Amino acid sequence: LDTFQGYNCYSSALGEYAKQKNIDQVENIILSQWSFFFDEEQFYKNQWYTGAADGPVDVVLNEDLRNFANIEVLEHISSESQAIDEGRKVLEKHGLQIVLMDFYYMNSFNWKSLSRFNVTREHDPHFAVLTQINENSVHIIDPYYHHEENMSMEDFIKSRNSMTKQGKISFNSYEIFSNGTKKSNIKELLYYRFNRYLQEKMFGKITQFGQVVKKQLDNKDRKWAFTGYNCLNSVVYQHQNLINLQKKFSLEMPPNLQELLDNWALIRKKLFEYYSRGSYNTEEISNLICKVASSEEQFAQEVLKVL
Repeated sequence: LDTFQGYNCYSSALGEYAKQKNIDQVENIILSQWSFFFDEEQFYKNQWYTGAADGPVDVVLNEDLRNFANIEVLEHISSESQAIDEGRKVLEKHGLQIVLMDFYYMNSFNWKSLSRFNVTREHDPHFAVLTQINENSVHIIDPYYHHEENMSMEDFIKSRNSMTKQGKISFNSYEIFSNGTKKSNIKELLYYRFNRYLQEKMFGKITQFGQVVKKQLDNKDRKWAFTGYNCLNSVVYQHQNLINLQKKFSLEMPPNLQELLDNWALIRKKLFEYYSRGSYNTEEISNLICKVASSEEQFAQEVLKVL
């Protein structure tokens, strides 16, 4: 499907909804996001420990939508019967519902396409868009994976009432609400993001990530490298989104944005190779991460100068 990518499953679902329903500003605020996080506690619990944002909800993106556009994303929690009744009403009125689902029950990505034949289903929350409630069946779009599927009502209900690695899903649905959308300049959005990135020293979290990778030399458990691989797609997407904005709005950028994208893509390839035991190279991966940390710090400083 030709769905909006965003930079994570949440921003993908919000932007796809905004595109289909003509909600102003959402897409611009997503495409201009610039963020990095690292959580050492989540690393050792093999939770989603790095990338653009702590998930599944990007609460920083929510703050940006509220502050810049007067858009609130309201979380609805109800019992099973009420949640499906509310879905039917939302589909009748709007034709789409943003729902939090356990990816365990979804079929959005074929790892066999990357020669990975042994990937287990895990209980991880994932954002999707419900489009239809049929007879003992629902239709969902997974905009992040450009995928749609038909699911049994029993599987849909299980997926929405599941204990996951990131917490308990309880039929959570997400309403994009505005009393009145307010308009922002793309440079204002980027300046605020790059200034925040430097003030919170988000590049320092890249360094921390690299330092923790170096320490996994003697760790026989390589699951962290698969988790890291998936987590860092959000950073690749933010870099691609900034390149897209540069073209759409004729922006001045530092000249190494494509090179930074390429360095993140290389870190992902090295993590994936290490996960599948094609290498024994934690030091090399740590070094690439710590090098990109310095490059990203310099890049953010240069964006504020040239934008």
